[PDB]
Amino acid sequence: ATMKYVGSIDQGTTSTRFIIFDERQRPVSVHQVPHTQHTPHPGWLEHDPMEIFRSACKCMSVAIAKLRQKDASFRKIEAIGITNQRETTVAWDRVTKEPLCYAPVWNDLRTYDITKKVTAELGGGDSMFASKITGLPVSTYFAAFKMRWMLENVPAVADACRRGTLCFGTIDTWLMYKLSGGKAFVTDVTNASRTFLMDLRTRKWSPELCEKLKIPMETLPEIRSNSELFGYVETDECGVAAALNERTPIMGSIGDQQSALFGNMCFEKGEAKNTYGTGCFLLMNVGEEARFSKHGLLSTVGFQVGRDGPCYYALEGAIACAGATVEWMRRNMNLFSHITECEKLARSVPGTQGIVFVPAFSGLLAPYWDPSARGTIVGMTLKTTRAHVIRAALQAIALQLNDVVGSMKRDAGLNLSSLRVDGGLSKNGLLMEIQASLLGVDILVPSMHETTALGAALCAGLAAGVWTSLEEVKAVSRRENSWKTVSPSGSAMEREAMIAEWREALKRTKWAK
Amino acid sequence: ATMKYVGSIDQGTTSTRFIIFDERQRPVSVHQVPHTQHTPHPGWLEHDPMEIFRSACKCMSVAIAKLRQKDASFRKIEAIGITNQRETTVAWDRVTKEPLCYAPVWNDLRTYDITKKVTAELGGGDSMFASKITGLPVSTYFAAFKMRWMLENVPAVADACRRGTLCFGTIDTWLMYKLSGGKAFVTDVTNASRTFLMDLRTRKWSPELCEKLKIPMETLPEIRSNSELFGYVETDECGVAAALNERTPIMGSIGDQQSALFGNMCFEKGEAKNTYGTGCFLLMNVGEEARFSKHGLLSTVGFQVGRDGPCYYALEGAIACAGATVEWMRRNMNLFSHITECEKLARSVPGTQGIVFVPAFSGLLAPYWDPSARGTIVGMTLKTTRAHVIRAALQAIALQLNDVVGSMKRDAGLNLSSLRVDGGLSKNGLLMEIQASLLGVDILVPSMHETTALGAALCAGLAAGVWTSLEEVKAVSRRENSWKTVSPSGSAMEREAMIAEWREALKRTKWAK
Ligand SMILES: COc1ccc(N2CCN(Cc3cc(=O)oc4c(O)c(O)ccc34)CC2)cc1
Ligand SMILES: COc1ccc(N2CCN(Cc3cc(=O)oc4c(O)c(O)ccc34)CC2)cc1
Repeated sequence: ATMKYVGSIDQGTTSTRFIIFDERQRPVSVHQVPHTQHTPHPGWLEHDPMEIFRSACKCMSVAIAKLRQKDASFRKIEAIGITNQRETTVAWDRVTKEPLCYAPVWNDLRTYDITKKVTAELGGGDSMFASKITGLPVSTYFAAFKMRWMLENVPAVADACRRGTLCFGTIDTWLMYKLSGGKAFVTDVTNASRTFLMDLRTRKWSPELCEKLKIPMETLPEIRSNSELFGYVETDECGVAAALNERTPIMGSIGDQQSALFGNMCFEKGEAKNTYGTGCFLLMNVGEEARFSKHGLLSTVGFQVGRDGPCYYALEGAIACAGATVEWMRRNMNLFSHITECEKLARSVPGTQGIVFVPAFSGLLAPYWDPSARGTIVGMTLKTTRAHVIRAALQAIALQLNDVVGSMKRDAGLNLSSLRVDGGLSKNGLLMEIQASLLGVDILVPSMHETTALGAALCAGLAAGVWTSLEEVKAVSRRENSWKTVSPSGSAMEREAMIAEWREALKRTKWAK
Repeated sequence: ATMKYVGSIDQGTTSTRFIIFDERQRPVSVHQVPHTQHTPHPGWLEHDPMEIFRSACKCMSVAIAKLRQKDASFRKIEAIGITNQRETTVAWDRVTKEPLCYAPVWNDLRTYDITKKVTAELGGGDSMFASKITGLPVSTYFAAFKMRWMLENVPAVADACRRGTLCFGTIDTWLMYKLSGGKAFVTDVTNASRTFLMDLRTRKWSPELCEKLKIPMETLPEIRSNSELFGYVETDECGVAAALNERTPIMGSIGDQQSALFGNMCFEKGEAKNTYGTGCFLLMNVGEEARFSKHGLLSTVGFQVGRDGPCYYALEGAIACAGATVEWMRRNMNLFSHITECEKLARSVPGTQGIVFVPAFSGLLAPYWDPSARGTIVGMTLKTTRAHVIRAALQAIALQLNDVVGSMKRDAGLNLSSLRVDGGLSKNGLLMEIQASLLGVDILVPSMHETTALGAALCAGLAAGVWTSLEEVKAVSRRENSWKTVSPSGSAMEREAMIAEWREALKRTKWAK
């Protein structure tokens, strides 16, 4: 009696959404709203920040109204958590309260030249140079390099630089700013770790690097953890604070790939998960010891729950074309019309019958970092149908995530215990079979699959205390949200003929330049 | 001063047909009769000699019956030429006049063992040991290795040799034997050239080679030209003497591919034909004295008109997967369904935007002789589509020719003046234009696309004086029969780029064993 609810804003790359969870851990209201994907010249990608905040508020109030429709006693939400696309960086004015320009997105490639200035000059040829600090190579992806491009290239931004009006944030910062009404100006540690400006081990700003990299430290917010006060919601954008009825607090903020880690319950070391948006991200919890490169791979914050409380670390690898690849074979190549034709065409053959397909359309980017690798297929005979190609594309995804976990077993010094998985592609029986084989671990597939949203809610649910122990959290997720589970069923030298084929094919992929 | 008709028996691998041509090189009547493809053990292929003979006789009768039924001017046939599938070998008995067994076909692999034994035990391990006499490497194709194999496995054949009675013949010789009711036992120079028992420089049976391979020369027929009197028709095997009415001389005989060359009017040094069927066969006329190859190509007789008459020689290259690759795309891969769409989709993109597709399913048969080559695609992005892949296949078919033509130009010491085409894939104008642009010569396409049977008919009509010379034959064609014409039309820097991409792609094809 007296049912409690926490809210979460999943701000993504192509859309925004808000998801109300109960105390039993169920999404009970949801609403989605897209924003525009602006592409000036090839490789660029911008989002309108106002569009994002407007999206977030419409999600909010429409979701809240729907919960009332099905529970008329719902008076308020205890707290709101955030989670978001990371690296995407916003530029804004402190008293204009508003974007000086569109926000360049994580996978934009406008920063190409600025990356080479830095990796040559500041990095003395070594891209890794800053990596026992940031936990990251130098790339076009991370925040600081966007910040530069914006200080260099934008009339308004360079103008505001000097006048002391220039705030910079990741989307988590920018949401939490306008939501509170200009009141809050903070970031959580996981988001912070993406900026190329944080010290991974102290979880504090790196004044050597801000200075070395020519970004005025006063543009940055105060780092906090993922599970504490951040601001309050005081705005009426799309009737947002009126619909909340009480003043509700913001008590979770967390980067998206780490939000999926937390909400899949990967609290203990050697626990990992794999998300499928377009590509992939694989994240393993490594314990409290910050781990570092041997190959490439990323060192990042997993989650620090609470005021200076226990912090947890992780390694991160990407596959760049995963759900994309299945869609490419359909829309571009006409290999099959309907979605479940793919899964049944793959089953209609015993195996690849010789061939390998390396779905490296836009370079190769898990332990092997060849950006000249292109999409290649080798070993085809006249006895090769689309069924073999579809299966080979599936094998390839798992053969990459194999190489990734191998690298994780090295760098982390641990073994991979569990691997929970989630997305468009985790609803595919045959991949979670193959992958479970080639890696040789159980694989868990959650029936409450909204786990990235769940992550943030939990953070705010802990801070406000709808749950208090991670045992409580984990015990509800056992007594409620069903796992399906998938064992391995493939013999050591089936697996070694498949990797030997794989490593032989990888050699033939180098193409561009 | 009445209308005159030459007929052509065109005896092919899957089928036999008789075309009747008039004095304007118009095919004006045609029947076709298939024959049965017997295959005992995998990779064997074997035809029935008497069944092949009956088709030729039914084709004759029916075409003739249909012709007078619709040409009141048609009185008789002035002569008959024969064109045939080439290396295929028949053993029959002089007394019984009946085959001692079935006929092993050009692409049959039962000569594999013999082919290793002959390369090892007589060419020290060099397969080209006899190439300066025969024009040919040791391979499973050629007639002598089929003749030998029959002595070594078929007891009735060794039997016959002993008793004095045995004949071996290629199909031209066999047809011409039974068409004569056993009176003529002769073979033309072009067919003789594919036995591996003829000396190219003399065009006589090589006593050296017969001795070494241990085929007695009593089992071989008399070598004659392509155009002269071979015999008359004296059988009533499907009322063919009845249908024919008159005495009708057999005055033309020529191997199919050389029939094509001749029927495309390629009478000069540096003229070529490519037949775009399932695979490709290219034959250039190299001139009046042989040229030998250092690229794996075959030297061969092109044609020779008149007993003791000028003999023109040729180089020959093949490629293995042309129309087959189209078929594969369509029916193993579903990149389209209806034939017309292939060229409509290739046409729908400016080029291949970076990709190469080597359709090397059963290896590389052109002048780079890798059988570990397998089908590869390289260079795909998410902007790649079946349109591109398809165009890329056409490009590939075009790049192998270009490379084959190259070899021949080196070995022959001449430029290609002009390329005539035929075969189904000749009705794809996009391939044809990619092909002229690559080669920088116009490409000629005959509207009357019955060139293989026309070759046989010309030889027959020259010897009967229907036509009186090679300037006449070429004039009657130019006047009476239309010719499409396709001129080069692309930058020579796009040309270089494709060849460069082709070359890089080749270097990635290697997969088998
Ligand atoms: C010039 O040669 C190169 C040197 C370094 C790189 N990298 C830069 C991009 N970075 C991609 C990346 C890998 C990954 O494992 O996770 C990522 C990730 O999680 C992101 O959010 C963004 C980018 C990556 C890999 C190393 C590429 C080419
Ligand atoms: C690198 O060492 C070699 C590898 C293969 C060969 N071959 C040359 C003969 N070739 C057969 C062949 C080639 C061709 O270009 O056209 C042919 C052809 O037109 C036929 O009718 C039959 C056989 C061939 C297959 C094996 C020779 C040397």
